[PDB]
Parts: sequence; structure tokens; C-alpha cells
Amino acid sequence: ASMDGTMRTVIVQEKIYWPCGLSIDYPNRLIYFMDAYLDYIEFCDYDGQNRRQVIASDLVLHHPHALTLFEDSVFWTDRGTHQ
Amino acid sequence: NQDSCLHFNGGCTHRCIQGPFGATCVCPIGYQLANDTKTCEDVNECDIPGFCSQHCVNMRGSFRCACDPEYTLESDGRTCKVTASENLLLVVASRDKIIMDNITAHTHNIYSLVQDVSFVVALDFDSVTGRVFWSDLLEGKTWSAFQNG
Amino acid sequence: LTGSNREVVISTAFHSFGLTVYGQYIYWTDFYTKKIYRANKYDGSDLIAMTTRLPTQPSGISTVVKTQQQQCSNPCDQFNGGC
Ligand SMILES: *[C@@H]1O[C@H](CO)[C@@H](O)[C@H](O)[C@H]1NC(C)=O
Ligand SMILES: *[C@@H]1O[C@H](CO)[C@@H](O)[C@H](O)[C@H]1NC(C)=O
Ligand SMILES: *[C@@H]1O[C@H](CO)[C@@H](O)[C@H](O)[C@H]1NC(C)=O
Ligand SMILES: [Ca+2]
Ligand SMILES: [Ca+2]
Repeated sequence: ASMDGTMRTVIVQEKIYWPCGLSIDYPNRLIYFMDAYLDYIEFCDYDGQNRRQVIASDLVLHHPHALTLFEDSVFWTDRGTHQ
Repeated sequence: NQDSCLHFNGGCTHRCIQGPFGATCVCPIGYQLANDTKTCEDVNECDIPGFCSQHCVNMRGSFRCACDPEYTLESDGRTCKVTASENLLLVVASRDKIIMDNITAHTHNIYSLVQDVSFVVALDFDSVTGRVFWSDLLEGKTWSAFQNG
Repeated sequence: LTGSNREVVISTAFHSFGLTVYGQYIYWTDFYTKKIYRANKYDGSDLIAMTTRLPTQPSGISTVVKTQQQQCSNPCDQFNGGC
């Protein structure tokens, strides 16, 4: 949406079940989003028309909650592993 | 294949070389050769996710990369690094403790910032005031403090 | 077979006990999740669980195949190899 709520759109609508946390990469203008049922970390573009998987089909993720970014590194927290 | 490699470059775009099967064809660094085994094509390096960190422009057999003003490009041609001298500071929320970690050349230092926090859930920071904001679920409140507690 | 190269195919395997390989896939069973898992033996590219949570801790796994195995002559089959 617009930061005043005047425009609203849905950008990720499929292959999504319990989307927990969001983070933004400003140089690339990318949105980073994380899912706790399908257990993935993905990044897409502001319109949701380019989409990619960072961690997927990996047992490292149990119940992710929150996400942050720095340089070429992504940090997250997991409630199942307490990690 | 074609012995006429010698006569007409084998119809190949860049270069043909003689061999036991008549023709062999090669494209230089950054290029790619395809199903016809004769033409040359350019690797669109920017199509690889994360080839270079921030901005990428494809060129014939080459690439160009750029970083935003907060960042300086490194000598290799792909990596970007941060100009600010301050260490990375990483803040995590546990119910009784706002944990803070300080990063120095891939070494860690972990401590607990603020006293008397009940159940912290959400965190953010403001760079103008140099402050950290958090919310407490048992208190039903939002608090702000300095990065030194 | 000599140790010349070493690689990690699956980076997290929740206390695997038993292991087998067939086709493009590697299968293993673990105690922690009480499950049998399938992965791709070159990359861990596609990871799935072949079973639901089983009622008890699973155990070792093996394969049944109709095709005849690799065959070779046995030195022991002539006069017990002298033994
Ligand atoms: C080259 O062959 C592969 C395999 O058949 C095919 O996937 C690809 O589309 C072909 N490319 C061209 C340019 O013909
Ligand atoms: C982080 O560590 C550096 C190096 O010891 C120090 O100068 C700086 O004050 C520390 N910052 C915080 C917020 O702990
Ligand atoms: C904490 O940081 C603020 C802002 O830089 C500063 O004004 C204050 O003196 C600091 N206090 C301590 C005890 O370091
Ligand atoms: Ca999960
Ligand atoms: Ca190129």
C-alpha cells in the first residue's frame, strides 16, 4: 500500500501459508518474506512479479518468526529451535 | 565435421580450429556456445541471482556492477561493502531480555541492554535519534531507549 | 571409496539412523521426527517426507529390486579356493 493507505494491492497470493515476517533490501528494491508452514525464505520484487527462493526444502527451518538483512547476509529467528 | 573450418571458419561466429573431426569452435571468456556448436552467445551475468550485490548491467562478454551511495564497491568488481565505520549491531527480543550483539570482523560480543522488560515481542530502531523501540505484551506498552540502555 | 573428495549433501538430518540409495534419490530414516525422508543424492535439491509421523521410532531401511545384481567370478567356487 501507499504509506497513507490511499493505494492498496496484493502482491503475493499463492504458495503461501502462515507468512510471518517481512524485510526490505533498499539497493535492489526487493521484499524478503518468510513462511512457517511451507517453511521457506523467499524474495520478490515490489510488484511480486519476480520471485526467488533463498532457503527452501531445507529442514533448518522449523518455525521462523522474524527476518533482517545486512550486506549479503540474512538473519532470522526460529521459535521451534529457540535459535 | 567441416574440414573447411580452415576455409570459412566453419561458419562459426568467433573462432574455429582444426582437429581430428575437422572443425572445433570456441568463444572467448564471458561468451557461451550453443546447440548448433558454431555460434557464440553472451552470458547474461545479471540473470544469476546475487552475482553482484546491488546493481548489474549486462554487456557483450562482460558485466558492470554498481553500489548505492552508502556503499563502496570492492576491487574484485562484484562485492559491495559499507562505508560507515560503525559495527553491525544486532538486537533480538526474548521475553525477559533485549539481547544485543556487536559484530567485529566476524567476531561476536553479546550482552543484555535494558533492565525491567517483561515480555518483549517487537523491535525497531531510529537512526536520527540513535534509539531502539520495543513493545511489551504484559505491560501493553511501547518503549524507546538509547542503544546503550 | 578412497576419501579423495568429500561433500555434504544434506546439511540437516534430525538424527538420521538408516540410509539407502536408489535412482537419483537418497532415503533416510530418523528418530526425532519419526519419519522417512527423500532427497536428491547430488544436491539435496528436492526434499520430501515419504511418511506421516509414525507411531514409534523408525529403524533401518533397505531396498527390494527385481534386476539382477552386478556379477563376477568367485575364486572360492573352485575347490573352496584352497581354503
Ligand atoms: C538447446 O537444446 C536444449 C535441449 O534439447 C533445449 O532445452 C534448448 O531450448 C535448445 N536451445 C536452442 C536455442 O535451440
Ligand atoms: C561495538 O563494538 C565496538 C568495538 O569494541 C565499540 O567501539 C562500540 O562502542 C560497540 N557498540 C555497541 C553498541 O556496543
Ligand atoms: C548513551 O548514549 C547517548 C546518546 O549517544 C548519550 O547521550 C549518553 O551519554 C550515553 N550514556 C552512557 C551511559 O553511555
Ligand atoms: Ca514449520
Ligand atoms: Ca555478459
